[PDB]
Amino acid sequence: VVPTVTMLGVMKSRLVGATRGHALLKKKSDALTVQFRQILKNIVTTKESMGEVMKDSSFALIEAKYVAGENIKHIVLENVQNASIKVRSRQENIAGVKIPKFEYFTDGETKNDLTGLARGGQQVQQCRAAYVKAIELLVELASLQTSFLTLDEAIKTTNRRVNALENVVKPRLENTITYIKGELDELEREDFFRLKKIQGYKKREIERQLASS
Amino acid sequence: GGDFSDPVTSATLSIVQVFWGLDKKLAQRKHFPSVNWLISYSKYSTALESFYEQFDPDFINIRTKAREVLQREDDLNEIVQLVGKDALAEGDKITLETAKLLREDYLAQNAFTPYDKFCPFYKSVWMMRNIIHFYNLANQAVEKGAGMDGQKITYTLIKHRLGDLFYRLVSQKFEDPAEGEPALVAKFKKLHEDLTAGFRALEDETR
Amino acid sequence: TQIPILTMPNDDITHPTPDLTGYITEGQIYIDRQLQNRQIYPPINVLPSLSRLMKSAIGEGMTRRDHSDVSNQLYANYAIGKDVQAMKAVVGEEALSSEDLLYLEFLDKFERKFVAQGAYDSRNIFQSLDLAWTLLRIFPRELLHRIPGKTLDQYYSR
Repeated sequence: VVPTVTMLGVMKSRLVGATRGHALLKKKSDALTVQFRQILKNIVTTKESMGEVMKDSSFALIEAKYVAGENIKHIVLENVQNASIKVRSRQENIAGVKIPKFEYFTDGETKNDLTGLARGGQQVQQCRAAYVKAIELLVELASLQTSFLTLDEAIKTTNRRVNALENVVKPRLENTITYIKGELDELEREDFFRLKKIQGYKKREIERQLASS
Repeated sequence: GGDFSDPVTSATLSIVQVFWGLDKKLAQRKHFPSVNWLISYSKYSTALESFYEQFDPDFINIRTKAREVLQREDDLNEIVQLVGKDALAEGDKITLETAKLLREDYLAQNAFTPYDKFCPFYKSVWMMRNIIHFYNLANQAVEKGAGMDGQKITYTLIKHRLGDLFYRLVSQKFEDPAEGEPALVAKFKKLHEDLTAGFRALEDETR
Repeated sequence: TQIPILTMPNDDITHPTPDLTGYITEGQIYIDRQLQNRQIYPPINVLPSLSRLMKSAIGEGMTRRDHSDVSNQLYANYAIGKDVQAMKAVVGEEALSSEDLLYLEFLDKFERKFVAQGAYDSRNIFQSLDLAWTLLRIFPRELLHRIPGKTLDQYYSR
């Protein structure tokens, strides 16, 4: 870019703004990383639900098999009284990230039931009780994925600003400072020095001419 | 210090017609010609239009195509320096392709080898025609491949199924002109025909 | 005692006169353009401003005992409030904790009730420190980490 005092001021302002924006983006990325760590911890904690509720559902299934032998299956698939599975979605916002929220049958709205099997009460209390845990796990996984993507984007932007933009601007500021002070200021003194030399030469010539008379 | 704001350079460029500017970065990367294709310029391209026409009608157009490819490569590099190699359009990927080839196989010259000490003009013409033909065939495949996935995303597949012709394109610069003018022109023509047939068949196979 | 008023051209300190007088003196009380735009009549940017030897004025015999403590607490809390406002500009302000809102309201009160002194509202240092304590007492007694012991018990009770 062309070096000038106004250009130097503009470059300094751009560097200051870049530093401020980098700090703000680092803060946002840190907050998003904290939220992602919390979501990962929650998912790890709720992973054990997928084992506990599964064991309970297995026990209920064994009890139902011992009660009525082979389930009807086929047309109605049997094995349950609840869980008319229908899923509804919601969008929450955390640190500017649109974290989805999930609700479904036996874990929210859109649920219905009718009759059931012999142990259908037990099956609902164990096999259909895992529905809430599954919905929570799905919501946690979706939130973790969204947070990971947002954190990756923010970290890429922050790293680019720290490495490329600021280190691009600062050499430009140094070159602009050098071009002005290193050349224009030096030339101004040299021009004036040569002018003073011309004046001194004129005075000396006048004095010598007067003395020769 | 390399700055082109020096009084000598400014006064020279105020009157010189053709200007082969050089970049220190390319010299650092052992490029050798070191001619920065983005800043250099030549006002004499207008006068030599008659010579180009009586030589080859293709060159006047493939030159513009190559210049456009270079400008697009510069813009893409500027974008990817911060966005990242992902999320690039397959057309943009095909543009960066053969732009790498033009950089490392056409503009680059060793200048201390039996092959790159001298280079006849029409040899460079055939090199440019081959590179532009590769670019045009790739973008023709991108335009229509019996589906968007089969049209443009297939560059990775091309990199393998067409790898031999790509290697021959990048290695066609290694042949010394002292090996006989008809020999080199025949080799260039054969390479062009082989690449054309292979890529046309591949674009006409499964799509 | 000198309080020379110096104009810094182009609103920067790199100018030869301010940069030259910086070494000779021992402080800098900047007037900030943005605060003037924000219509705060004394636009003194307190956080950038400092006195290189402000410790001598603070003491027991002179002034009041809690001067240094309240000064440091005000400094730190202002910085925190500015940082929290910057964060709320980008985090949507829904995720801010209770302490973040406390610092936000403290920053607003400090800008609109403390700095914005009237052109003729003469304030003795004692009532100025009373105002400082009024702003400070919003935070819990345990939250004012920078305040030493035996001072919170003295003044935090109001």
